[PDB]
Amino acid sequence: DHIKVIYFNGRGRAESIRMTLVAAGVNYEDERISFQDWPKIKPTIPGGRLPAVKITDNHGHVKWMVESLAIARYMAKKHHMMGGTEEEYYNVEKLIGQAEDLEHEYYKTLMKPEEEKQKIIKEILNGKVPVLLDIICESLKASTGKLAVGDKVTLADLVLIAVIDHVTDLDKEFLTGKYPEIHKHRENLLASSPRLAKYLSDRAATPF
Amino acid sequence: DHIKVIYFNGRGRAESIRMTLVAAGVNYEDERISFQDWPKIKPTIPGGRLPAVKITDNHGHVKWMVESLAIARYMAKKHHMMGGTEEEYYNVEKLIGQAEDLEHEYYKTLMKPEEEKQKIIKEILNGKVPVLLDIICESLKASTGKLAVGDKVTLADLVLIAVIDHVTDLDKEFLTGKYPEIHKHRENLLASSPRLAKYLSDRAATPF
Ligand SMILES: CCCCCCSC[C@H](NC(=O)CC[C@H]([NH3+])C(=O)O)C(=O)NCC(=O)O
Ligand SMILES: CCCCCCSC[C@H](NC(=O)CC[C@H]([NH3+])C(=O)O)C(=O)NCC(=O)O
Repeated sequence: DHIKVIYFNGRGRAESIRMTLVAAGVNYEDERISFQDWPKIKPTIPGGRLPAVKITDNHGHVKWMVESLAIARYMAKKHHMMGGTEEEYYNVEKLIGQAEDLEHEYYKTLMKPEEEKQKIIKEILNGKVPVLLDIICESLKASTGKLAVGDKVTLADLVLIAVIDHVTDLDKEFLTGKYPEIHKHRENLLASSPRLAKYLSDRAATPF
Repeated sequence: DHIKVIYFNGRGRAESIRMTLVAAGVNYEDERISFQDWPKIKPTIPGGRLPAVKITDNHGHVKWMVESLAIARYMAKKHHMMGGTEEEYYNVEKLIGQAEDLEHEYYKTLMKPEEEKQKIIKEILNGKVPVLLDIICESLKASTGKLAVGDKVTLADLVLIAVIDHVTDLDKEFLTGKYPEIHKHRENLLASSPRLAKYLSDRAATPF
């Protein structure tokens, strides 16, 4: 199958999908649409938003997929990255929920002029961000393995590292000297997944 | 097992859990904490946030669960409300993702000075809200059955109707004469689920 992931030139909502396929060892075309080209591409995209995933089989079937974490969950499930048990499934989802909460704190700072971007950054870093990071640390501590849930890679591992990257975007040193579970998680995840480690080495700094 | 759902006196994040259990025919204790009582209750809750679900079996085991849609997804999966195939699973998740987007637009109106609140409402109802409602309508249109995904109730059905209630909280007539798929969905859902229809009739009015 040809898998084409369509997004803007950034991590954003597409990163969960990219990382899932990378971790699973699945090849895909990573298509990045410039903001200038978006107006003409927009009508060709079912639903008119990105991420969109276009899957073509070798018998001409074209499957369109939207909603990033729905796609990632689908792909993760196909490749046994959503839990081995109902209990592991819950814990995978618990961490995705906690990480998405954090992602939505980070979203408040976006599309805002420098001025109030900084006021909002200070607000969330003094409030909900540390609250959510501790909660994430508690989830990680409760794992029976090296990773988020057990010893094998799940979607929770991937969702977590992408949102931490957004947190460090707001403040490079926010986790420095703190949240030992989150640091230890990223190192165990990179150790367990040479594919992901190489992927992360090869991208390709983006502002979002 | 005894299931106690702990939340504030409101729909909010607990409603997905309540509806899941109600739809599945699972009995639970619905515990509502006053805002005044919260400071003494808070330290007794693992992670110090609501909703939290405390489960006690007949052999003294206490299982604590946090993160509402992780909990809902867990219960939904136990009771075959997350799709019967990988494709249905994707579609369930696609609708949850779209409905949660809408919910987060609604969240921007909260904890805001009373007008303030009104300018945000006007921003989102002229912006992202109709965008997402249409996207949700396209998802509903693509179902093979009378409900969100097929013919039997899934978590997507329940997540959708809760978020629509938040939209009508902002503006009661926003879907009047519009979004035929959403109205038809609620109608088919209550017909398919007398338990849920009963539950929504007996539910006391709540501001959030
Ligand atoms: C770090 C940045 C992340 C902010 C989220 C925006 S992704 C860009 C946007 N798409 C969405 O908001 C889709 C959100 C959806 N919940 C998903 O994850 O797929 C879009 O196509 N917008 C262009 C358009 O609407 O025309
Ligand atoms: C309709 C708006 C309500 C939706 C968000 C508020 S739920 C109340 C809040 N908890 C959360 O934000 C949990 C969010 C988490 N993502 C979940 O879904 O469980 C809390 O316990 N806060 C009390 C505290 O932190 O002390």
